[PDB]
Amino acid sequence: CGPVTCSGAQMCEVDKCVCSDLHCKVKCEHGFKKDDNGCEYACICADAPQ
Amino acid sequence: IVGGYTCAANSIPYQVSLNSGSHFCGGSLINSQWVVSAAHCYKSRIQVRLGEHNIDVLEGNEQFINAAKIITHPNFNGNTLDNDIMLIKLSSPATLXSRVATVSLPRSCAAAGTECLISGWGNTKSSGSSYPSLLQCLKAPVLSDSSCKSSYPGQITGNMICVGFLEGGKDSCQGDSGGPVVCNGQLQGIVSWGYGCAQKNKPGVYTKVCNYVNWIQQTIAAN
Ligand SMILES: [Ca+2]
Repeated sequence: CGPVTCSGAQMCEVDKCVCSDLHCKVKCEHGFKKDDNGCEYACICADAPQ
Repeated sequence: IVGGYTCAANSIPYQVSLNSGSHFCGGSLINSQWVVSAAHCYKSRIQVRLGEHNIDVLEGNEQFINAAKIITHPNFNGNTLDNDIMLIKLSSPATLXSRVATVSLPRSCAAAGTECLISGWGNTKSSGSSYPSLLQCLKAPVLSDSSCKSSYPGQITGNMICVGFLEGGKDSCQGDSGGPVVCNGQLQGIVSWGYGCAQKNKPGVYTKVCNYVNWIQQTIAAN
């Protein structure tokens, strides 16, 4: 993504790596997962918490 | 279901609850032995709960049956949620009545503007968090493919339809996945994804069931 590289659940916006607000409507026992960056993966719950 | 109302007693017989310790997704009974749900609800172990109104109180009408066959669509894409549909066969046929009944499959695809009925036990808040004991209901129209794509640039496929309000306020939410979007007595949509819930210009995206009628009928015939 431009001068940078997006990881995990991150979404590329021209030249910056923000992430998603996109989520499936599953009910996550402990919410959705965060990755290295802290952003939430679209459709993956946290088996254990965060 | 954000901005809805508590469904009446025997108004949504075809609604089911997928449980894997607790409620995590919804579904539809289309036949005494098959349930339809979203593929992203897939788990190797699933117990189907039928005839539910209050998921926290045992009212006597419930039926707990376990999934025998769990078949997700062959071309399901976990990153785009394309082809987000799933078939579940009950290890035992469900007893049909008032509390438990089936829903019909799309004879034809629903046209924009059609008033549909969405239902589920998902969060009833677009910002806070509040899961209801009683099955919620909501009436929302099918949106044109154009506006659906204007809201979700480069993310809406041919197997997706937006049903809801571009004005926000009412929409399906986390916990409503796999649930029914009934229009005219036919299962037209399956709760899938979207940006948060009830956001202005961000209606919920549902799987376009009418594009899967053939796949469904074939799979049931083979299994
Ligand atoms: Ca109950």
